[PDB]
Amino acid sequence: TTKVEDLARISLRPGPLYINVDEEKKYSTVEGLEQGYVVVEADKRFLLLFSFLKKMAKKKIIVFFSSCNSVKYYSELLQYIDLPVLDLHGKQKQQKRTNTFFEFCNAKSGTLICTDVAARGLDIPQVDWIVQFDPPDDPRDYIHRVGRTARGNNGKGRSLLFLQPCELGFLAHLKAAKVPVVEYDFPKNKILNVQSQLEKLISTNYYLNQSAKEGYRSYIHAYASHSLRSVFDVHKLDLVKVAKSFGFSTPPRVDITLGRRAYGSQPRQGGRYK
Amino acid sequence: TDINLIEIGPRFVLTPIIIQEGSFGGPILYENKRFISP
Repeated sequence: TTKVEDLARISLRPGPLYINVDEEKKYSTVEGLEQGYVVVEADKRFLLLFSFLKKMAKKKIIVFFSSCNSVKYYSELLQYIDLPVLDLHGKQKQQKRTNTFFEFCNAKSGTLICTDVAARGLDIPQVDWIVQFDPPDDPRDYIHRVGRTARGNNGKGRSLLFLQPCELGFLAHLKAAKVPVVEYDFPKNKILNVQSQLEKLISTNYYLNQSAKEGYRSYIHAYASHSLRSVFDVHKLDLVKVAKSFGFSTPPRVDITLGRRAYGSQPRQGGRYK
Repeated sequence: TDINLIEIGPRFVLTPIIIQEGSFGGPILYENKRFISP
């Protein structure tokens, strides 16, 4: 862009070296797509995912989280709550991550959980479900490219997005981009309620308590630093409910944020301030 | 009748230092480049 050119002009020296590694055939067509969504309140969100991840067994599911810390926490959580998953977070060896992705790519079933920015540069295989549990970092890229990789080369998989009842303006954005939507509802009685076991586990296990706190802080901070602040605003988020989703009775302390001129005051013209 | 003067009070000397344009800031209009500070 012009701002990128301006930044390269102020930063780089007069003589640059311009290197082009980019595909020219970007298929960003706005009609051949179908994005499914499910409206779920915060305090039940993970529970719905857990129920989904226990009902869509014997299938291929990719789940996207906003942060690596929440991926690590949910990996340990699903290890204890007897649901087998595979994890791709940036605290492991690169070799471990490549072997795990290779094992997931050559399996009949199973689910892999990772970050959306971590799987942005990943050859996504044919999967039945692509689930966006957390808000997408790049909504345009998510919708177009992740929906195209979710539809697949063969029989059509589906791309589900988890929406709270305070981020529904995203649907209005999907109305403006002329993208067909599909609404998924769920019965309340078919949610596997493991909330009491989750809270007992968080209250008794020190490592899982630390991981839950780190994942909660990472989720809040990634939600705060969001490009679409109109759709995803931290100030509209109920912290008690989302901490209950993470498994807390009380929400741990986080920082959401992180007239007249003087009479007779003329602008400064000299002096040194450090 | 004429008048004579008898001195009353303050005998004091004012060395000019600076004259600014603003109320207590603003650009410098006059600067005395002779002043030797105590």
